[PDB]
Amino acid sequence: HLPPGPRPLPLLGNLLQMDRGGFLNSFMRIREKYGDVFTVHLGPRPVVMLYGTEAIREALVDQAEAFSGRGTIAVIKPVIGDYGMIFSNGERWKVLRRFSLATMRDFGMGKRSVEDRIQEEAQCLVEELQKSQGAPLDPTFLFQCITANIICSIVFGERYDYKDRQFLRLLDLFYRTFSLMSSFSSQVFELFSGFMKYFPGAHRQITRNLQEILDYVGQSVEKHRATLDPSNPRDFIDTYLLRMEKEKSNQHTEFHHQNLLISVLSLFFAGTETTSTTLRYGFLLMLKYPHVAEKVQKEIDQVIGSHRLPTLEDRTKMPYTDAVIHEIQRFSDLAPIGAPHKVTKDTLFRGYLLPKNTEVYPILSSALHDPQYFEQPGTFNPDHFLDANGALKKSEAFMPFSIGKRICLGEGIARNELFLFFTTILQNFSVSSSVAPKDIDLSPKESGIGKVPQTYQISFLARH
Ligand code: HEM
Ligand SMILES: OC[C@H]1O[C@@](CO)(O[C@H]2O[C@H](CO)[C@@H](O)[C@H](O)[C@H]2O)[C@@H](O)[C@@H]1O
Ligand SMILES: Clc1ccc(-c2cnc[nH]2)cc1
Ligand SMILES: Clc1ccc(-c2cnc[nH]2)cc1
Repeated sequence: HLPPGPRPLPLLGNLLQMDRGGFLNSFMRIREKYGDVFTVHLGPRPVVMLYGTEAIREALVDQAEAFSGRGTIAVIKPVIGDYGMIFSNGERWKVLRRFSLATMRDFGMGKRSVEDRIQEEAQCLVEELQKSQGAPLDPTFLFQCITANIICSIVFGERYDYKDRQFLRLLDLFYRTFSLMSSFSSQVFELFSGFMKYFPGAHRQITRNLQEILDYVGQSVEKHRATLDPSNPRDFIDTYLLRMEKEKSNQHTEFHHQNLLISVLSLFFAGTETTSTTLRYGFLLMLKYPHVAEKVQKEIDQVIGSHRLPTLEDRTKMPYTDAVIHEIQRFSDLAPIGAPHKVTKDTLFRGYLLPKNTEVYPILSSALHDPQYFEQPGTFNPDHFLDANGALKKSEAFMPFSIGKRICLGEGIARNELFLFFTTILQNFSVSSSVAPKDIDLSPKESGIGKVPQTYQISFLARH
């Protein structure tokens, strides 16, 4: 009945078939033995893994509803639980995703206003790197600044200065937490939290970090109440507050205080740590393959020039840069073991019966590195997204934002951020570092529920 897999042991589950290389390396080895759809017991819990573009789509697209449930990540479950639009299920999920989409669009998502804020934020970024004057720097903080300011403007109603001390702290917390979430420790914790939770570990520092961020969120929510004008909501929080007051009538409403706190935390995270991390890998990749960079700048020069601000319309006439960004996303592989799903009802899949609430991991990494769709999946090559004519070549295998009903809410804003921030930085600068291109290390610094590049230093030099 469940998909096949290695026989589990009492207590240990399938620990014996696990690998110290982490979940992804482990699952890859079990797949060779049991095929594309198989079962691994994480501690006592059966989890169905789905490998390859075809298996992943057959589930998340062809039985979209059955595979639309949300599973759990043990290490963020203490603080986050199943509140907000991301880790919720059923009517709460349906209500909060719809609410969040509608609301983000009211404050600009997919419209000229957010396009302008990204342009404005890029211009702030260029001015800051000119002040550095060649000098090598670690771009982690700035890449976080520029992406967080876009979501902050939609959620908190403001952007923050690059030297704001409380902004620095929050971004430090986000970076450290995403890495901690991605560490070998969190994976071991996913197996054995019932036992490990009593002891020191990554899981504890993650609860503390998330709680410190949640304090800031609480502060911001209170201050939103004080200045709340019911006929001009400035942002996501106000809009939520207004709906909250209106629905105090219903006792089973989803719009309560906890869903607000966690809704904001969810959006704040992931708007600080996703596009930001992708970008950071992008320029490490630009350091390793400078010929790719030059070919991007040459296309910038032809389509845009060296002075006007890039626009989203410019991307449609820039297939090569677009392909490069696709390839940066395919390679950097932000969410490898995907994100935990589960089936909402008893489900028949490839002759298997998955009982209701069975966890399901769509191994997105196996789609992004699918050999039937990409000639050399382990290598960074823009040609994976170019056809013979040099036009942008789409791929069903390209699912860095996943697919189906749970598909990333921020896909649009993330694609637009990546294009505008990437294309604007290379318009004004070229990049270099002490480290020889052949010595550039592309192995992840942490690989787990997220993928994080190695730390590096980089120089932004004006190009005459
Ligand atoms: C490169 C940037 C991003 C990537 C690669 C990305 C990727 C993903 C992935 C893989 C998921 C899980 C989908 C699944 O469960 O199957 C997800 C979910 C989600 N993302 Fe993103 N995301 C990115 C940026 C953002 C941004 C900027 C936002 C909002 C500002 C955002 C909001 C969300 C939300 C709300 C969900 C949960 C969707 C749901 O459960 O309905 N993400 N994202
Ligand atoms: O990047 C391709 C990948 O993204 C998705 C969902 O984000 O694109 C959706 O919109 C596409 C644009 O045409 C459609 O082709 C695609 O069918 C649609 O689902 C995935 O679907 C697609 O694999
Ligand atoms: Cl706690 C948390 C919240 C959101 C994400 C996310 C959404 N889309 C991409 N990453 C990751 C982790
Ligand atoms: Cl529900 C969920 C969980 C994790 C992520 C993620 C992994 N890596 C980055 N973001 C996204 C969505």
